[PDB]
Amino acid sequence: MSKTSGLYTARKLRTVRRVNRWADKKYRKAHLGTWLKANPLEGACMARGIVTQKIGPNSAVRKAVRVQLTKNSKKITAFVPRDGSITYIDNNDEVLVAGFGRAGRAVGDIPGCRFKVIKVAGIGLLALFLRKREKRAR
Amino acid sequence: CPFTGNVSIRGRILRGVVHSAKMQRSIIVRRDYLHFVQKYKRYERRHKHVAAHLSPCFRVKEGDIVTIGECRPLSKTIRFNVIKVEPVSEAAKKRFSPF
Amino acid sequence: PRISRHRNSSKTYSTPKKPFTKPRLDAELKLCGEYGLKCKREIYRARYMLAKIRRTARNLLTLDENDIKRRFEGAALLRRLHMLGILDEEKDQLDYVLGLRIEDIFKRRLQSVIVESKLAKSVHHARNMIKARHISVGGQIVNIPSYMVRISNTSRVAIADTSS
Amino acid sequence: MARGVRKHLKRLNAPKHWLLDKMGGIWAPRPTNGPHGLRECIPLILILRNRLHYANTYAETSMILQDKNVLIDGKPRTDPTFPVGFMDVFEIPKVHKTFRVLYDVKGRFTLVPIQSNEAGFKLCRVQKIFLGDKGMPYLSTHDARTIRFPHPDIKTNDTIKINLKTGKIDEWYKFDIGKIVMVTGGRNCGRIGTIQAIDKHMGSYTMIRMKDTEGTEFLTRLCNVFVIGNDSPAVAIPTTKGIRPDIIKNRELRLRSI
Amino acid sequence: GITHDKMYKRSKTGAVQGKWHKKRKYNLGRQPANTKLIVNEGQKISTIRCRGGNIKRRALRLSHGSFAWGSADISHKARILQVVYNSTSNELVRTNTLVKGCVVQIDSAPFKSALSNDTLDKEILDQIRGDHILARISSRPGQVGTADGYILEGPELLFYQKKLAPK
RNA sequence: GAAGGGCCGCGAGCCCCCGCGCCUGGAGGAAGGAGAAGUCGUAACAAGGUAUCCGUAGGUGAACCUGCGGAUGGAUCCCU
RNA sequence: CCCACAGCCCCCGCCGCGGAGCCGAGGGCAAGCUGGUGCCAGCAGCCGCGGUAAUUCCAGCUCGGCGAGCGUCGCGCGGCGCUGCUGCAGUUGAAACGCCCGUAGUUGGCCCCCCGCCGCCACGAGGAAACGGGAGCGCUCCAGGCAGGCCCGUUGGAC
RNA sequence: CAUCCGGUCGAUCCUGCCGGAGCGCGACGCUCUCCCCAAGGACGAAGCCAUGCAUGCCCGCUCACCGGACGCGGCGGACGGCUCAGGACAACGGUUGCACCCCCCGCGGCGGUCCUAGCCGGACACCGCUGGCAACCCGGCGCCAAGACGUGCGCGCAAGGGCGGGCGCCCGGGCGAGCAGCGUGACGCAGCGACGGCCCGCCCGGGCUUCCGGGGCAUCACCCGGUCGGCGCGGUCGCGGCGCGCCGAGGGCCCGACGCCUGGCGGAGAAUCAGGGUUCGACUCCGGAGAGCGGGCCUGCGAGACGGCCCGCAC
Ligand SMILES: [Mg+2]
Ligand SMILES: [Mg+2]
Ligand SMILES: [Mg+2]
Ligand SMILES: [Mg+2]
Ligand SMILES: [Mg+2]
Ligand SMILES: [Mg+2]
Ligand SMILES: [Mg+2]
Ligand SMILES: [Mg+2]
Ligand SMILES: [Mg+2]
Ligand SMILES: [Mg+2]
Ligand SMILES: [Mg+2]
Ligand SMILES: [Mg+2]
Ligand SMILES: [Mg+2]
Repeated sequence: MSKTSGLYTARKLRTVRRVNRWADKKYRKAHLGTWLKANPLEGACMARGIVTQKIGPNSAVRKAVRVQLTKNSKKITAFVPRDGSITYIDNNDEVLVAGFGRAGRAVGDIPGCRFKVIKVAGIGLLALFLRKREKRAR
Repeated sequence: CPFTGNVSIRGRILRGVVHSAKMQRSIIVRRDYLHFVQKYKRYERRHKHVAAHLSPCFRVKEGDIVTIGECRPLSKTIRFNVIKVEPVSEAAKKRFSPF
Repeated sequence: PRISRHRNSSKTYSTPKKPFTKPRLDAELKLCGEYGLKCKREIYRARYMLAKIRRTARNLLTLDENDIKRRFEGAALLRRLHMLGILDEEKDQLDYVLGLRIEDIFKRRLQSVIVESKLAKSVHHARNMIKARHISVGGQIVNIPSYMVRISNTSRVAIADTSS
Repeated sequence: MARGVRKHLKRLNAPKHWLLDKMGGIWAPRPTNGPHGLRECIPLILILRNRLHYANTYAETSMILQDKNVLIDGKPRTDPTFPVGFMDVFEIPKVHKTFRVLYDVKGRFTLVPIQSNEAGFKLCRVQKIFLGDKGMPYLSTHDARTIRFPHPDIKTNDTIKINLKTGKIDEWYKFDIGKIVMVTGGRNCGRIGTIQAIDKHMGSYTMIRMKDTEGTEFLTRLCNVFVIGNDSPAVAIPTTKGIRPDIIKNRELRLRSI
Repeated sequence: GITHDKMYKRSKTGAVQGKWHKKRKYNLGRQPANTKLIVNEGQKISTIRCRGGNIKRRALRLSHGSFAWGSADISHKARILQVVYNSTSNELVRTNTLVKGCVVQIDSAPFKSALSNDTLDKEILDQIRGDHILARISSRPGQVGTADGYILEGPELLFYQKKLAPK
């Protein structure tokens, strides 16, 4: 009918699928190569960087920081979620930055933020916000 | 030549059709087969080009059917020699002919 | 390389695709209560075993009765099931296998045979006794609560001859 | 590409029929060149340690062999890795044990105890006739043996009887329809049967059709068909008459044995 | 060094392949012998250690060889005077370089010493009463260290005479 | 038969030129997106106050206007 | 007892440390009581909460899930009949080239009773094991391993 | 072992996406009673290296010292182990062939050698005296040993070469296949031999070779010019444009050439789960390639080897 169905027509089917499977946004983003080069994390679970400045229908200002990745030298912003953790981060402190739940895209009402802060001076943020450990060495 | 020369026929014997005959004592033979793709449960038609040495004892034109026998390397791309050839007519719609 | 690299290994249990489902939670708790089960990995092991049995039975059932593979595999499966006691002796058709349930698996546990012999006051009492090593399966003492007892040894599970 | 020959052999890469444990170790014995090839032989140490159990380790086998406590075709051998093949003669006078190495139905090596009447000869297969130096005819066998000046009546594929003490042909059995054979290659190793038909395809293999004593029929190529007499075996063979049972019977026998 | 491995060539379609390993010792060659006719200096033959311990001897200078007359079944050792025809190139002839297929001139003394007194091919007699005979080289100098051959006769002799007559 | 020399063969390194691929500075120019509660008017949604839209050409602070031909997804399934 | 020596498992006598955390309680999604703050601080994978009872933030009590494991981040499979051979859609949602001719390519009505050739189906040979499936064996069970018992198929390691 | 749920509206049905729910691979945070099995510097740095170790053994040769030293000689060091840089009709996987090949140990045979043989000749090592230089390294003189080196007694024997079959085809040494061997006319004295093995067959291994499979981009559509064939020689273990001389022109392509890219070793396999399939495949076994980059070579049956040497470059 619309599609080919002859007994000697596998080549055309393979070619058609090869051509048409590039139309999916997800497949493109995963197999095209542009995102991997444009992603400052280069496919890594999380990165180690250096902070350099603190900044911050809902009308609540969210606290974040500007960071520069050691291995990449490009600039990004990562947002420190847990309450009272602004004071736990000081200018020019080594940090480890991961991603939000949605890879690539922004999450929530925060404009222009796509990362998270999970470690400072080598201590997990969660372990410090609950007072399990302490940052007396810095 | 396999009959009046000093070469021997050994290995595989195959069949094909003549594709070109511009060379001095050589031709190009076309072979047809089928390939099966499991995902789509269908076949594809493929072809290959095979060079052979043609002794002066045969008269061959395009579209004829030839039988080739394997021999030792006779050149960079040649390992076959013709031993038989059936004739064909000039007017004959080309037909996919596995052999 | 080291010889330790050739030692095989695999898991033995599965987790439900939908975790939060009230009827399943209640049924699993009820089965734990009637069998005094520790955690929920044992039920998963039981379901794994049952699935293997059912899949084998299905594959054998699709084939013809006079298929040599069918005869061989069905005979082996029936012999194993009967020797374990999970399937009744009077049944020897592969069709009956599909109707088996995990409860029949539970009934052949060491605690089960211990209790139905009236040797213990309860499943919990049976487990605690098993831990302390007061039981001689066959002629050998066993401290594994989940040890399964075959038919030929059910009459031979006794109290340890060394226990106080 | 290795710059030279291979001197090792991983255990996992060893032939299946040697029956070597996976956890025994990384390495396995490497047979040395001799009467038989790698895939058509078995080392001495395996027979003397993993079967007869007269030794528990490599060292004990070394001492036993270097003391000259084993004879092969009438000749003492001191190499633990010496290859033992088919229709060979195994003698240990210390315990008066005489064996001829044959194949079982399942396709593995076995020892057939024998007598003193027939341990002075062995049967070999002839598969090459050629002209040597000066044009003098020769022949070769499956055990790497050469004999000069054979009888013209002897042709290829035949079978030859030769004394152990002297490599002098006594009698030869022809290759012909209606003769008992023993298969020695592939899926049908160890089966005994009589020939029924011979079909040849030019330039390729030759296929042989045989019928077992109980009527079973099977096929194989001519490269692994061995003659063992005229309508009756010339030598003593294992207890079973080359009958491969089905899976049902083997399972029944295992159940009986258990 | 010199080699005859095919990795450095092109494909039937004229494409570059790409090199995936360094040079190997099976695929090696050697500088040609360039055997010279003599016309310190003397018969000089060297030896080459080849694969598997074998020995290959190539000749650098020589002057004598064994030649045959097939029709009359006569065979002796003679001196080669010079080379006079070679299909491959004229440069070899001017330099008097010995290779298989070269047409040479031998001296007639060993043959005339017993010929000119028996009925035989007329042309061979005419050469015999002269000072040289046309012959050919059949061996492979550079591989066996010798230069043997046979005397021409028949259509090929006519071919070579017609070829070298105008010169 | 050593050192040493000459011609060829293998072939490094440097120099000169050409081409291919990936990054990247830049006065000025121009696009898009987001943010705010900015200024100028009202183009569309009702016959939206000149029915809307398409192609082409020109003009105009801006939305847009006009001419030629077409469609109804129109505001008409209806008249010798 | 074992071990090249030592450990370790296990057996034997004496004295005998009983210890659970990680997430969450509006829906998806099983699981609710007071005090604070007031579109601030914060939560939130999505919808959303917080501008005075905040069933969603911060604490206490209570409760639920899994469990010596629990949660977070990135990737692949599945979810997905949202890549569709099985098995998508194409008037109006995204999508039938303005129309005709036409080569490669794909597809081609019916009929001959037994011959040859191609495909096709079944069987067979031949060719590595491990992994995988699988027969048998109670390492105390098991993850495993190919053992092991006495009067063992030639004990077995089939396929 | 064939499952779905929430979100566009004043309410409703659809398309369509967003998010949730499971498994595996890793990294991070918290926590941790006992036993068994068990991976472990691979993730566009094939980046750089102190320190220590990873190949020795012994059958022959003792006037060495009181036979053990040492050294000559023989065998082995080309196996094993590490890694995946390079490389996309290649490698690799299955299937053929050498009637175009080489092959140590081992096994079985065979063994006739042209023109002082109660046993030939001279050396070196270690070692003694004498010495150079920071180190590394070696020098000069001196008697002495061989299953070492050299010559060599002896029944003719290596390599190569010329001549030796047929009358339409087919119907023994061996073949499917005029292939091996032999005779004979001439060249040449190779190998074995001062305690006898040159030689042949088999085996393992290697080299190449037939057929089929063998990544992506057409904002790469025409490409190749020893590239395609023929004749002749050279060289090679050996066939072959493998190299050279001459002649002719040819070969490949929408059944996708050529070009470019690849954070590209391949396979046996792994993860996932109705059935059909998708993604991965550093790493256990097989095969290939390399030892800072690029080249060259000796010894040896076997290496273009690097725990072998020589050169240039960067350290
Ligand atoms: Mg208006
Ligand atoms: Mg209007
Ligand atoms: Mg309108
Ligand atoms: Mg519209
Ligand atoms: Mg539309
Ligand atoms: Mg002599
Ligand atoms: Mg000597
Ligand atoms: Mg790479
Ligand atoms: Mg490997
Ligand atoms: Mg290498
Ligand atoms: Mg090197
Ligand atoms: Mg090194
Ligand atoms: Mg090395």
